[PDB]
Amino acid sequence: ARVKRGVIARRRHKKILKLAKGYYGARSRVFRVAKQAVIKAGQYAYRDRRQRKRQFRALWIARINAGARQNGLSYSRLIAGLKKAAIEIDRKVLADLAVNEKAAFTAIVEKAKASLA
Amino acid sequence: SGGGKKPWRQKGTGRARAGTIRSPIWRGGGTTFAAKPRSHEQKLNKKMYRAALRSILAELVRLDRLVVVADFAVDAPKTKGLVAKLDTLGLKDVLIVTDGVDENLYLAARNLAHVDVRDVQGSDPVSLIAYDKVLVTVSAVKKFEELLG
RNA sequence: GUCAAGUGAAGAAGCGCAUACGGUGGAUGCCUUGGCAGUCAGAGGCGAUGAAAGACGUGGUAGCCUGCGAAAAGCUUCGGGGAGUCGGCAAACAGACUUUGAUCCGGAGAUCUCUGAAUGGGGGAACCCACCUAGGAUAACCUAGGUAUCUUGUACUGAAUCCAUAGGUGCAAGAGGCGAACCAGGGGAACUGAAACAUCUAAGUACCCUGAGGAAAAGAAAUCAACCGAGAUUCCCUUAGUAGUGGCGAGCGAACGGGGAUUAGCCCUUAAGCUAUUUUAGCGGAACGCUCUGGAAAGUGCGGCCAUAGUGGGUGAUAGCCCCGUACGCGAAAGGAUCUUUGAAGUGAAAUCAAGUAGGACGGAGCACGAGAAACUUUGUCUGAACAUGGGGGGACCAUCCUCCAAGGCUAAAUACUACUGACUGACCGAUAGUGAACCAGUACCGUGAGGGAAAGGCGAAAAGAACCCCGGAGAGGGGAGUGAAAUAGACCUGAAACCGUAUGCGUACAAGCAGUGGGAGCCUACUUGUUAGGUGACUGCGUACCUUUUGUAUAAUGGGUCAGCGACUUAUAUUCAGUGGCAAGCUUAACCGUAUAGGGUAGGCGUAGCGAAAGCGAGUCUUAAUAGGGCGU
RNA sequence: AACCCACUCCCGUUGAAAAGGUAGGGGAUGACUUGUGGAUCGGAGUGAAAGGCUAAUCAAGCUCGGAGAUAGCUGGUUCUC
RNA sequence: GGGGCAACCACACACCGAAGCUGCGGGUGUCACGUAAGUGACGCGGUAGAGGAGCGUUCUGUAAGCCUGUGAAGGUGAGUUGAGAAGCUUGCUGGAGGUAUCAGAAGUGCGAAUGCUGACAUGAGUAACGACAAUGGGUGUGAAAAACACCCACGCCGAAAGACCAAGGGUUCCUGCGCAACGUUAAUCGACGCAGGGUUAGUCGGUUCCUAAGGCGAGGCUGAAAAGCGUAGUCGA
RNA sequence: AUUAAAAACACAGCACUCUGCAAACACGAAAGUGGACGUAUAGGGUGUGACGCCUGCCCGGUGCCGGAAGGUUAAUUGAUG
RNA sequence: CCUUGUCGGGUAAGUUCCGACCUGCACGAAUGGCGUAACGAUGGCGGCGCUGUCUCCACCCGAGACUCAGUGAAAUUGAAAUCGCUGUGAAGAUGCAGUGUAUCCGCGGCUAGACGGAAAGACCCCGUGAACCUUUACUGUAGCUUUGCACUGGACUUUG
Repeated sequence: ARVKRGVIARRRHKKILKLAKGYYGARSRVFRVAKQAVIKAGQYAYRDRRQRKRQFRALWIARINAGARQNGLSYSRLIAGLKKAAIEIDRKVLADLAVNEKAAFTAIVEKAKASLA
Repeated sequence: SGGGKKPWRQKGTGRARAGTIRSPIWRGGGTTFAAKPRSHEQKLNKKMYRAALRSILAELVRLDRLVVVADFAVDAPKTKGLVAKLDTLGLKDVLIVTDGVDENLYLAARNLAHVDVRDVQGSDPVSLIAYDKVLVTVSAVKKFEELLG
């Protein structure tokens, strides 16, 4: 029973060249280059799921820091001010209140100053 | 056919090292593990063949696929005579198991579409599991005690 | 209606990404006039009556294949059948017979140019020069035969030499050459194994010569066994990988005895010989109708019939009943072969016996057996018996017992093989596979030669293979029109990837790098109109390809131009351990028989008891003065 | 000088050429050059001897067999969890 | 490390900081549970390598079944479902075959071997276009003349770039008809395609006659077999 | 032949030695052929290399030639134990 | 060898050349020793004539290179969105870290780099690798030679 492998080879090639479209020049059309650029673009997508969490945390912090100097503190004395008391608020929703809801942020900052920390 | 000299000298040509035109890497050169003819035959046992035959002949009874008759005898070697006689028992696609396979009965059903006639020692463990209903006589139920016990 | 300052949308030479159409290219899919291996039968040869292999010639026109040979795609006869025919790659002319001998198939004959064992003498194969005899023919020829060497025989003939041998002529009979494997003899390597290598293996294998046959060889006891017996050889299965042999290394390896297949024995090339059927050609051969869709029904429906023939082929798509075929009989002018009568002769039924013989001595071979306590068969050199009151065998040798007649011959069957056929069959191939070869293949081409050796399939059901018009060189190529179910089926089924283009959208001319990933503005086209989705990606953070070798490679270490096809742990026989099964102190058969995947066949193997180098003894036994201890075993 | 040979320079090296060309050189009545036909062959020939030549191949040709020689050595070895 | 001045010692709090730990959501091995997963009950980077469990391809059984001209296999998009190999439903092209399910049998899965055979790229419209014996006008034909024919004028060989025999080649010679391919460009031209034509011997060369080197060699000697050497003889310019 | 034309190889000349003809010697399983239809003023082998002047000592080693007295020494015979 | 030994000649200046010394690491007599006229596409020095060899190049004539029309190759290539410098690093960076510079795209020239292209390095080591050569390596053999037994006899003799 001779089997000829010309039809199940083709389905596995088109499955690679579908994930690798949108690429420059010869990385999106010939297979011995488009197999390397599919594996490499899967390692980057694995590392950058962790680095996504670090690029926003560093963006939330630098927005609280700018907004809390305009009222009269730093960032680092504010976080000790909220944790002298118990307010229990993330960085994600402080940096929303810094931009959009600016009057509610000032009513938070005055309570850290009353906490005197 | 052929293929017995080095085409292009070991070193100094630029092409890869080759030694025969008739090689599995090349064009029509030769299958690298070719198959010559050989037998296919297990050897089960004498006793082991009978316990399989005795075990399919139990679930043949528990599933009511077995029709035992007094005697099955056609008279003239004519196919349309036997079609009418199987209409009495209500059966089509039958394996007929009997020990008195006669030239009236064998010349018929060499043309019937699904009806097969065998001897009691020609019955193999495929045709008792194929051929949905089996038709034995009261002589053939005796001889299973001489063969299988 | 005025300057100054700030801000920065358009604009693309060309490119990037996505989609939409094309072109190149020939893969994938489906299909086969061709292969491949088996099963069961045949028949196992052709040639001096001129072979296997060819050159040249032959057709109403023209090259090549297939047939024939100056009587040249044929001639004459018998036999079969039966209306169209003039071979294939392929048109228009010319004609032959109807109902039978025209094509067409089988038997027998006639012709049969020149080459080739080539054979009248020569040659560079397909050429030249001839004689002799009997006839015919005009200073020039044509018919018809003959004319090779060697063997055997047979006449005639007759040297040195008196006789008579050599020798020489004349006649008769035979041989010579070719062919795939098979068989018996002559001659006979090396690589490689031994982890080197000289003995040994490989191996009396490859190859090279000589014979013969459809098979050959071998065969009818101076054989083997132990005091019991077996009676020719050849072949398969066990004894057994056992006794032996072996730089006791690698390794090589019997017999006795059992089981089967097959079932004859006779005697003088030489005292005195004998050595009834099948087959090539044929013929008969049963059973179906309406209805839908479709270019076209075998398919959807709806009913009936055949059957000793229902999984065949092919007909405009899937047919037991449309066409060819499929189960049984008849044969056959004439040949062939096989069993018979039969004819001769050989096939050959058919009488003894054994002298430089047995043995011996050096030198070698074959025996499973490499001078080994080496028996036995062989024969190159040298020798040498007894007369079946003798003889020679029983693995150095010797006595006693057993068993056979050496020095002369003949033999069927079981057996081995396939260049050649014919049926059939496939868990075989499906044009990069299967023969090197589906196609005009051992061709083209490459070689002074021996020799090597490719690539090359597919329009449609049917040529219906595109009348006619317009541009063009009076062309090539197009645009219509017509055929068709369909011309993006147009001289060709499908028609992919790399590669090259043309349109449409969005981004790019102050910005540095494995070209992606995380966030992300804007724009575009669609949808309810924006997460409803898709396409582009300004800006920005992290980011030095893949494989192999290695203590480590982004590495300036290896390899890769990309695409599409193919391209690497298999088989057989022995044996060990696990998984899952059968019967169980017992389990199982190999060959071979068989109505043949059943059944028979228990020879043989493994087990149920060990210890010992062995005889031996046994739940024990060995060592030993051992009954003591100790080893192994229950 | 024809003719045979190959001492120097430059050009050529993907050449016009798998060994030439343009300029100059040596022998040129003989141990000469050459046409046709023959003889010698693979551990074997030939050789004023260099291990040179034997069909662009020579410290032992070319081709077909033994033969799928042997390689503790390089290279490669294909779908998921 | 750079701008730049955030340098050193003692000291205090606060923040920042990994795939670590915690939170929430899924998955799986192991062992128990609460029946060993009814449910619990505790772990998971990995090369050489050992163990466990699966997908797909081709052929056979089940298969005279089932699906299909209202359209099969393929090719091409799009959607959607699983931890993955992969599966499933549809738009167009295509024009006749396909294989639930579960078991067998394997020529059973390629990116890499300076792998093999066809196709197509980059180099690149780049180097070259084959002796440095020169051509310039006219007239003609034609769809179209630097290269074709004729004319006029220039150049070059002339012990050859001219004539003729021997080899060797094998119709290249000549004339009508043509220009797709070839010819290193174009071609109306051709040693190129198709169709006809065309080689005259007593004396010239062969054959016939005779021989050189050399070959073959009846009989004959020699040799395991093939065969070797050689007398008569008959071939060889 | 295709990177080396020489001081290399040749040479006329010189010496040594072997060969009395069915010659030494070579090619051949062998038959036979060359030598040579020649005959030591000839034929093989080894070295040196026209011409001129010359060529010294060593016979222990190894080889060849000469000699047999004596020692050991092969198959073949086979006493004796 | 030490060595450009020492001495004389030739040149403004001479590791080569010519003539001598002899202290010959390591000349020497047919593997010949010393001389030698004529001949060398032979080796080494010196001189006259002569010159773009050269100080140091300048100009002219042809054939290419360059532009236009026709035809149209080759080796090479993982993929490119293909800068400098100082570090690091399998240890000499277009691609890493830091920091300077640069608008996008051609054409003619030049060869510093891309450990540039071609060739599984020949030098060097290994492999219980291969060839062919040498001898006093080992085991053998062709050939040549001694003696037994054959083919192979009688007649006398010496002598055991």
